[PDB]
Amino acid sequence: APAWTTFRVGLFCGIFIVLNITLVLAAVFKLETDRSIWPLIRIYRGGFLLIEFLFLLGINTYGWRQAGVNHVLIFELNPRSNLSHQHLFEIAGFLGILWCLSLLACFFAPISVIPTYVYPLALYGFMVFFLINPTKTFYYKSRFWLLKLLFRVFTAPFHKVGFADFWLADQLNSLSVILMDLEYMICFYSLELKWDESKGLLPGVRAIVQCIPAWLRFIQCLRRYRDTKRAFPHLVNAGKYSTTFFMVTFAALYSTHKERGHSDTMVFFYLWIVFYIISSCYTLIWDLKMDWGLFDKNAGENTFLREEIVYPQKAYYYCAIIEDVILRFAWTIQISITSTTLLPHSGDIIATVFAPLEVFRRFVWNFFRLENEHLNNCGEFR
Amino acid sequence: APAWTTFRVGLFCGIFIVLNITLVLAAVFKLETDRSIWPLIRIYRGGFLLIEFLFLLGINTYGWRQAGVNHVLIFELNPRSNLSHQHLFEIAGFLGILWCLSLLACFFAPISVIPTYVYPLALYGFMVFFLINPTKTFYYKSRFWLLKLLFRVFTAPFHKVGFADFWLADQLNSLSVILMDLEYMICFYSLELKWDESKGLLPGVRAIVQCIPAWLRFIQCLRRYRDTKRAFPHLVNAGKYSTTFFMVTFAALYSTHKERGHSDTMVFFYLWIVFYIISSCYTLIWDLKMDWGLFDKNAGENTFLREEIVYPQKAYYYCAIIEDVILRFAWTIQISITSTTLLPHSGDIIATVFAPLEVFRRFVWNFFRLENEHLNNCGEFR
Ligand SMILES: CCCCCCCCCCCCCCCCCC(=O)OC[C@H](COP(=O)([O-])OCC[N+](C)(C)C)OC(=O)CCCCCCCCCCCCCCCCC
Ligand SMILES: CCCCCCCCCCCCCCCCCC(=O)OC[C@H](COP(=O)([O-])OCC[N+](C)(C)C)OC(=O)CCCCCCCCCCCCCCCCC
Ligand SMILES: CCCCCCCCCCCCCCCCCC(=O)OC[C@H](COP(=O)([O-])OCC[N+](C)(C)C)OC(=O)CCCCCCCCCCCCCCCCC
Ligand SMILES: CCCCCCCCCCCCCCCCCC(=O)OC[C@H](COP(=O)([O-])OCC[N+](C)(C)C)OC(=O)CCCCCCCCCCCCCCCCC
Repeated sequence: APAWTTFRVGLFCGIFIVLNITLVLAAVFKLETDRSIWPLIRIYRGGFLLIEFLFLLGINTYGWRQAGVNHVLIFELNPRSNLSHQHLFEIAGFLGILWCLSLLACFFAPISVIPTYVYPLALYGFMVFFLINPTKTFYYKSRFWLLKLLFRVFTAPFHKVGFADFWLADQLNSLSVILMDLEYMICFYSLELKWDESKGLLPGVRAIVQCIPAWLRFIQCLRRYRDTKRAFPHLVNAGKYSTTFFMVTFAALYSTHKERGHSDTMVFFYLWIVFYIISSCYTLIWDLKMDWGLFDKNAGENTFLREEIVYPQKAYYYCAIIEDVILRFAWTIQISITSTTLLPHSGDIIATVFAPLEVFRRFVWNFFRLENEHLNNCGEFR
Repeated sequence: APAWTTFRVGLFCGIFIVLNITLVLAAVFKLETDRSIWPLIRIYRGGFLLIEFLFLLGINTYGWRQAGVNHVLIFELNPRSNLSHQHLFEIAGFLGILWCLSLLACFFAPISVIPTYVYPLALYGFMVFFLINPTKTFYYKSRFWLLKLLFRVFTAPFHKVGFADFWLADQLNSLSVILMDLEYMICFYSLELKWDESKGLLPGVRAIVQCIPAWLRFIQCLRRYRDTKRAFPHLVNAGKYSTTFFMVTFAALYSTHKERGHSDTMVFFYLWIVFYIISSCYTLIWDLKMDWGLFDKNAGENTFLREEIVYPQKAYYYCAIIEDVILRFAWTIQISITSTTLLPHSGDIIATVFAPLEVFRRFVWNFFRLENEHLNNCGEFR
């Protein structure tokens, strides 16, 4: 940990703190709130979730290093080349600085003659320009590794599945708001935002892309079964993600039929609720029994846990075992609403509230998934 | 050195940067015409000068440590404690955050219950408390050492003059603007206007208190003469400092006669010129021959600097040689402008601009004074 790295982490943290306080003060005072600020939130939500995700990844790396979780071999990373938690903190802080500057610029855009709607385009553009940059300048090894992993995950079950592929696929599974906001921005720029007015706020296509983080993980499990000849450990989760498929399909059908007004809509409404049950159990039980490795009968002196515990405090587990549940249902509803458009009111706000909560659920999922992989070696990755 | 100290350094630096830009923006887009403004600048100039002095002194300590200068032994400093440059940067950042918060509070007109003028009282108050806290915490050893040095300096004739005493008493010579603003604040809160009002409102002696940083240095080198009976290195230095008394006295007499109209006028002005010349040379040559030990003949391959060089780049020396020359006169300018009326138009602009320039010039002088002390035992401090 170089001293300049810690200085940069602290610098970006302080700048981000003061800029966020300035942002909330400007929103309270300088924001008119009479020009549909919701598209602004729906555009910046992807960046906010990404920055939160990177910061929580830094926390996860610190937790693994302190708790003895040898994630270096698990991720198949080079032992002499790793991105320590301070680097993730620095990247998150820098991206947060850019995000806050963009938001502040958008709030009082008359600061410059450039239109109010050109700030996010730069930010995400800069974001993309930070991800793809051939010059070996800013974490070139890390960005190139991430690009290889992104290509391997996103394409198809054409590559042998290692730990990094599955893990990033799951991270994208818990971060679908990024893809949904990408589609929303594309629709905004294609149908609205005439480009003539300086106001960037203004006075079934989503359903299929909603399943992309799940389609990339269902075919991955199918490929794993094909290459491993083990029906249970892969086909059960294949069905688990098929439950997400069915949930999204029935949400879309229910929304369309409610718009059509047919009585059969009510039937489909029931057809939604039941799936909202099974998914919220299928994604829950499979997560608590064989994903984390808890509720084991051979719990020994412990309760609801396993006999090999490496975290300093046992209560940390139990909160999660509750917290995950409290958030798991909170995830399953979200996946529906953004793909349903059922609620003209109180839908977008609740999705925006729940999205960082689901990112937090995925953050706490890593803490125990990597612990289980370190000890149990679950998943057959060696 | 500790990672958390570096993190705090970065955090405080970032908060100070963001709050400083916020202050600049507020000053541009606030402060309606009827605000006096200049009294606030006069009040907060002392605080800004102290913060800048601490920051530049951290820079100086880093420079000495990297250049091989054993400032630990020169300052008669114990090997224990001995705070590094990061600690000075942290103190400067924290004090700057407090200063920026106070200044922004006075700018932004907070809740109309607690009047604004209490904010400068608190800020400086805290700094006073930050020095006079009896509890063994918050750099207690360093603060106690500074308190003892302040007591020894302000009672200079009755104490043996060590290196630390002279060094601090000479820093006060460049920092006298803080004392000037403190006396101005005393007069303003005690006599000018009334404290029962709100906002900034509508838009001898002093010479004596101004000469105090030069009086405490003129009294030394007389004590050193009494102890050593060496007329050259001390009595000549004493005359160098007495040039300040002569120049300020002539400035005060000139201004008083111009205001009263005793027809002497230019009779003093000519005097006020020549001493303003003589002092501006008497000090200047000293800095280049007695302090830094430059222009040393028979140096060798070095062009008119010295035999032994400890700093990596010689050009810096030459830069300083110019800089001092163009800011040693400037120091004599402001030190006369603040002392009395002189030019009535603006005037405070020149003082407010030159005071940080004087602090910077003293910051430059520190490098080469301590280099000379390290190389050749100057002042017989041993
Ligand atoms: C005072 C208020 C309460 C505390 C602040 C709470 C902030 C929110 C939670 C932050 C968690 C901080 C824990 C980090 C992990 C442990 C670090 C540690 O051990 O410190 C020692 C480490 C040093 O590394 P070390 O642990 O190896 O210690 C050195 C060990 N030896 C001596 C063996 C070498 O210190 C740091 O690196 C400083 C921590 C910096 C991170 C602080 C927060 C950064 C914020 C990022 C920007 C915001 C982006 C947006 C965020 C969105 C989501 C919220
Ligand atoms: C089109 C959508 C594509 C996917 C969605 C966007 C990306 C989502 C996933 C981001 C992954 C972040 C890190 C995951 C892996 C962490 C593993 C780890 O600990 O290693 C640290 C990793 C890699 O470190 P490493 O140590 O593994 O690398 C060393 C490599 N070896 C050992 C081989 C030498 O660090 C990073 O990946 C950080 C750099 C990337 C930071 C993010 C840059 C921007 C990315 C694109 C943003 C998209 C903008 C648009 C979205 C919003 C629109 C509304
Ligand atoms: C790049 C342009 C910046 C312009 C902004 C204005 C600042 C001007 C340049 C500042 C230079 C400061 C660094 C020199 C000293 C440290 C050198 C070094 O190597 O240390 C690195 C140290 C860490 O290294 P270290 O000193 O532990 O030694 C090296 C250790 N290893 C080997 C592990 C690397 O980090 C710092 O201290 C970073 C500098 C922090 C302070 C930077 C200034 C910001 C503003 C200060 C707060 C406000 C003050 C108020 C006054 C305002 C001005 C009038
Ligand atoms: C009347 C007001 C006059 C003007 C204000 C006076 C300010 C004095 C500033 C001098 C500080 C620097 C001293 C030497 C530092 C360099 C030497 C070194 O390397 O050692 C580090 C030194 C000593 O550190 P140390 O770790 O070596 O500790 C000594 C070690 N033993 C005891 C073992 C020998 O550091 C300091 O002295 C720093 C102390 C903190 C800085 C002061 C902060 C508060 C100042 C408030 C002033 C009051 C307000 C003024 C009014 C404003 C207008 C109204």
